[PDB]
Order: sequence, then structure tokens, then C-alpha cells
Amino acid sequence: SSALLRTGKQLFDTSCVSCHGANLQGVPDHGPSLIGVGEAAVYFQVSTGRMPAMAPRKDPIFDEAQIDAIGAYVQANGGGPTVVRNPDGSIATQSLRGNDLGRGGDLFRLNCASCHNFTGKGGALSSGKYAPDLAPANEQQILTAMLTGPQNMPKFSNRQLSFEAKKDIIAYVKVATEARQPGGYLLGGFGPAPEGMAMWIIGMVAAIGLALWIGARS
Amino acid sequence: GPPFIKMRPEDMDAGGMETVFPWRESDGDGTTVESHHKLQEIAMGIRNPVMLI
Amino acid sequence: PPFIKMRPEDMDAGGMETVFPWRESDGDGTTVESHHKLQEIAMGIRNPVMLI
Ligand code: HEC
Ligand code: HEC
Repeated sequence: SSALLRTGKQLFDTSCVSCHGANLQGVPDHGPSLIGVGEAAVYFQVSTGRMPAMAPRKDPIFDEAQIDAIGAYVQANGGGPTVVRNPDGSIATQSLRGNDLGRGGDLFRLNCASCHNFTGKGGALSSGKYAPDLAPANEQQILTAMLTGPQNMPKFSNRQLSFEAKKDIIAYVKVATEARQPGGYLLGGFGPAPEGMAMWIIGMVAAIGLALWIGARS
Repeated sequence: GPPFIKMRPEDMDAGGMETVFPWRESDGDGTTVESHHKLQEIAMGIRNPVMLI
Repeated sequence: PPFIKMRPEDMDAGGMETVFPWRESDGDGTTVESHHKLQEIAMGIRNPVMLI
């Protein structure tokens, strides 16, 4: 367990010691100290492919339950928020899903929609980094990422937001994106700029083609 | 529950972003018609919202 | 309260009144939902009844 965690984090020197130190001290030049964040931070930052880079999402590195070992190691090193687990030894998947939607939608439009999007797609920020799309997001990582406060994202405490609020938020997020749009083909969830592009590229072309077919050139 | 609840200094984080609105305790919670209408009026105000970081 | 209950003694041999269904489960006109329920009771074409 703890020894296996040390093996998979420090003895597996490919991952930890090259940026944060064997004792999780934190080299000031490259990364942070990494001493006050709990196992949830590690679980989110590892299971979503945001692995050490040269940082957009990529394939995960550790998947064979050793993420639990890394989380145990970091939580033993220092306290912090922990992963919400199903009452059977596994991670909660549908128990986290709530029932209320109006309150969840209002909270999304009050604090979530600002950066990400109205419909949860990608959002635009300033000077490089951006807002990723929520389509490849899974609910446990959604809750853990909110509770963790990753780069450029405001950290959220469980004290200021009720657990029912998280359940409603994740329920609304999963409903909005996974539901079929009852308006035909979707156009990226953006404003009317792609709509105008589509008008100029399809309506104009077909209209002028029909005009040339009907009319004559002389 | 009341549309707005009071705020404590401990209920924040080192990088927390929140939205607050004036309360005016004489307003009261959203139970009576007058209180509900006053709460809606304070909700619909352009220059009301304030960030606290 | 917009509506109050009725007693047999509170009439006269030549008096007329207008009454509406009460349905006490709605409650008095204090909360928003009870207020809307009472108003929609008041907003009904086939509701009013004359007792003479
Ligand atoms: C320098 C290469 C690099 C290595 C190696 C690396 N990371 Fe990171 N990661 C970073 C940097 C730099 C940050 C600081 C914030 C950022 O850049 O997003 C970070 C952020 C984090 C965060 C979220 C921010 C925080 O304060 O907690 C966690 C959790 C984390 N690292 C854990 C790990 C774990 C676990 C490993 C071993 C699998 C690891 N790091 C190895 C680059 C690296
Ligand atoms: C612009 C400020 C900002 C706000 C406001 C914001 N986020 Fe984030 N969030 C970010 C950034 C930037 C990232 C991606 C950082 C990265 O990929 O390293 C992120 C990451 C995420 C992720 C992880 C996606 C993934 O694939 O890993 C989810 C889910 C998410 N945000 C949803 C939310 C929720 C829920 C809220 C409301 C609590 C929210 N966003 C509000 C900045 C913000």
C-alpha cells in the first residue's frame, strides 16, 4: 500500500521526483510544493491525462489502480479533499447524480457558464490558455476538478457549495450535453457567427447556382 | 430556501470567486408577496452585482 | 386573508351573498403558491355560486 505508493511515485522516478522532490518539497523553478492538496487533486490530474508535458488533455499514464496508490501517498504526506467513493470499495458513478435540475441549471449559468460555455462547449480566454469542452468529462472527475481548483480555475470549497449543489450541477451537465438537440444538426453551440458562415457558404452557393441554371449569360 | 443567505469570512478559499448582492435585513425571506417582490426587484438591478475575491 | 369561512347564523331572511370553493388544503394567502392557488380559484368562469 504505502510502500507500493512510494514505489509508484518516487521509485517510479519517471513521474514525481523530477518536478516536486522526493519528499514532495517542490522545486520552485518548475512546479509547486504539492504538500497541502489531497488525493483528489492527484486523482483528477492523473486520470484525465493531464500528465507531465513539455498542457492539453492526452492519454492517461497510470490506470491499473495505482492512481489510488498515488492518492494514498499524497494524502498521507498531507491532508486535503478525498475522492468520493461508492459504498462497495469502488468509485461512485450514479449515486453522485442528483434529481433537481432548475437549481443546478441556475448555478451553472451563474458560475459555470461564464468560462466554459452556455452549452458546455469550449470557451475562449485571454493570453494562451482556454476553456476545454465538457463533452469528454466524466462526473467523478467533474466533482473532483471543481473541488481541487486546477490551473486558471477558481478553487471551490465544499463549505460554500452544498453537496446537493454538486449533484444538481453534475446532473445538469450530463443532461445538457448528452441529450439530442431537437432542432436537427447542431452547429457547435456557438452564437450566430457559424450560422452566418453556413448561410454564406450554402445558401448563397445554391441560390447562385439555381440563378445561373435558370438564367443565361450574355 | 431563501434566495440569498448571509456570508461568513471562513467560508472562502485562497482562490475562490463568488457573487454577492445587497441583503437589507428588513427585506426578510421570500415568504410573503411583498418580500418576494422586493427580492425580485433587488435581483433585477444592473448595478447591484458585486464580486468578492 | 382573501376568503373566510361561513356560518349559518351570519345571514338574513332577505340577504344574498357570493361564495367560492375553499379547499382548505391550499392554505391562506401567505405563501406564493397558496396565493396563486387562491387567485386561480378566483379566476374561474364556472366557480361563483349565489346563496340566498
Ligand atoms: C515539470 C513536469 C511535471 C512533472 C514531472 C509532474 N508535473 Fe504536476 N504539474 C506540472 C506543473 C509545472 C504544475 C503547476 C501548475 C500547472 O502547471 O498546471 C503541475 C500541477 C500539478 C497538480 C495540480 C496543481 C496542484 O497544485 O496540485 C497536481 C495534482 C500535480 N501536478 C501532480 C503531479 C503528479 C501526481 C505527478 C507525478 C505523476 C506530477 N505532478 C509530475 C508539471 C509536472
Ligand atoms: C475561466 C475561469 C473558470 C471558471 C469560472 C470555471 N472554470 Fe472550469 N476550468 C478552467 C480552466 C482554464 C480549465 C482547464 C485547465 C486545464 O486543462 O489545465 C478548467 C477545467 C474544467 C473541467 C475539466 C475538464 C477536463 O476535461 O478535465 C471541468 C469539468 C470544468 N472546468 C467545469 C467547470 C465548472 C463546474 C465550473 C464552475 C465551478 C467552471 N468550470 C468554472 C477555468 C474555469
